[PDB]
Amino acid sequence: TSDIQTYTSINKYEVPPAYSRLPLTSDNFDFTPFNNTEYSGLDPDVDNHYTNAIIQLYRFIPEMFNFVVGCLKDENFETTLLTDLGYLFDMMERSHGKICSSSNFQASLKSLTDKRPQEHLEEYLESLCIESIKRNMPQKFNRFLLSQLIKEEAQTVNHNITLNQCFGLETEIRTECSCDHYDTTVKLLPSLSISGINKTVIKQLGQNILPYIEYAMKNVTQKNSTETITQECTVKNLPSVLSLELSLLDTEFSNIRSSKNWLTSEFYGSIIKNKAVLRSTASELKGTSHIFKYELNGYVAKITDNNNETRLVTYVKKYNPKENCFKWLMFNDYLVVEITEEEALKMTYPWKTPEIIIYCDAEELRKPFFSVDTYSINYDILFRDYFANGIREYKLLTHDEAPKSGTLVAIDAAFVSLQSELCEIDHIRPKRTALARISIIRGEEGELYGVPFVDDYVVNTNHIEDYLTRYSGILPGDLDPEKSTKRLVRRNVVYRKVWLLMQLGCVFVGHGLNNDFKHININVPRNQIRDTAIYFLQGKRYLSLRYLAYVLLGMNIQEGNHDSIEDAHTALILYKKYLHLKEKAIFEKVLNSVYEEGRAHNFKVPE
RNA sequence: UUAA
Repeated sequence: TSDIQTYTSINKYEVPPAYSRLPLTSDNFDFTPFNNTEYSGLDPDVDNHYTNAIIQLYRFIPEMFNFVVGCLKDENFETTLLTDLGYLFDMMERSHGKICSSSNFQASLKSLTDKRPQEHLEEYLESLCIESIKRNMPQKFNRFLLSQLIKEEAQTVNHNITLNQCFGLETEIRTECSCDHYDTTVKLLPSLSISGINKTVIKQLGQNILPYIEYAMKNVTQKNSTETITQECTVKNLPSVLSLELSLLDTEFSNIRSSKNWLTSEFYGSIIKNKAVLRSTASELKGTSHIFKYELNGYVAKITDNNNETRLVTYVKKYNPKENCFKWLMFNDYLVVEITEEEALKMTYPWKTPEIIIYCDAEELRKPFFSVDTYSINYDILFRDYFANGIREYKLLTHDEAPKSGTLVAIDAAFVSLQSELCEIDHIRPKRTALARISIIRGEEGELYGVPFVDDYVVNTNHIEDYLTRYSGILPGDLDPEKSTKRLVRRNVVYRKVWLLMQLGCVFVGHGLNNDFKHININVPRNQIRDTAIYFLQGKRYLSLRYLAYVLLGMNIQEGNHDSIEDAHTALILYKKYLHLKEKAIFEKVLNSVYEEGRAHNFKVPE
């Protein structure tokens, strides 16, 4: 419990506590003993054992980070995986340690794998079991993500090419079918797979990682199919970053452990011939034309437990602009601890093998990370309508209603149940719940007060198991064509509406909204929210909303199918009642009125 | 117990 952020043990065989199976989070779980850094970690309550480590590997690429968050200025709804990654990236940067969930992104991943070298998606739709990770499944996802990001990067607004320009490896595929006759394809590949290697020089110059990259960039094999065709692969490109998918054998995997300093912090290299080998900045360059220097930016290692469980962790380097320095971080699921370079590169530990190494251009690893509000954003969907249904007495916004930093308006959202506890395997944990409706009403004092402006039902094609409108207000017609007299729209657009609001600094009021933000998968700052459940709180025993609608003023909002519209309305005018009682000196004089009167009334009065 |  106490010393779990210890990331080393004196025995090469004992796995340090920082690398082992964290306790499940499944209710006010306090994360401060697990992360003292200003860099958030990710909630492990997801379907995928492996993607968590990879997202962290990617968040600290300055060049890919700055792009994925960058495209959030514009409204890119159809490219689900890239803008949801952007919402996640923007989330992690601003939480500054606060726990993050990748739930939204994981839903978009499973969304497109369930849609149809198509064999990539089918294999990656092992979202369902996840021995918790199998061999080469991380590298399979590293390729899948980079591939399906670049495909989506062509469908932006003002279509950009940036990710290809840095993960683009021009692979010449020359298949010598006959003699004096060879066919060649040239494919742009996002990652470089170091896989399936035969008897290979590993001993002489020396035992470092560099030759392994060399073979994967210049090699031609004598195995195919009744022909046994021999085929040529070489890359005429040294891109800004190099995502290496390491995939070896366990025999080859413990020899590499014993060669000390097997990785390389920084390497330099160019292409002299149409082959490619790089030196160790030992200036062994036989000829010279444009030179490139690469430092290691991060990598994802697989941890085999002392109890023989498996997880993935992420080592990362980040440069500081106030002083020339490299800080190295390791990311267990929500365990984030700052460690020294020496321990971050060491591979002598048998329980640790590398799976996805990435190298990055030196001059642009030392490039800063830029917020999305470094740019200026399209806020249009706040003042427009984007409905996917045929088609709620609400009125839309007007440009004189430009929400500024501090606009107090009320929010309430409802969700539905898809999969239950699904537990007792290691107690497995409750996983699935998806949101369906969300309403934001005007709470700025004026002619337009208490008036809703967004009341949007969310599309959902997935299987519903419990609808439960005694608490949700969802008519079963939550599928896109058969609109339940409702304005159904995609999940991505109304996330943007909420995101834009907290991004500029609106103040949200409502009842237990941190729970609501947990389900819409967003993090609002502590000071940008007025929770009536926290204001009228007596240390415990969170009071109802129907009770206080009845016991603090005259409405009776109980026993009706909960209508997100008016529960946000009820929450709005209560935060104003809390304000009249706080401006006067009767705060606790009125606080002790009703939970004293409710204890003799069992906290439930006639409706 | 809000929350659902």
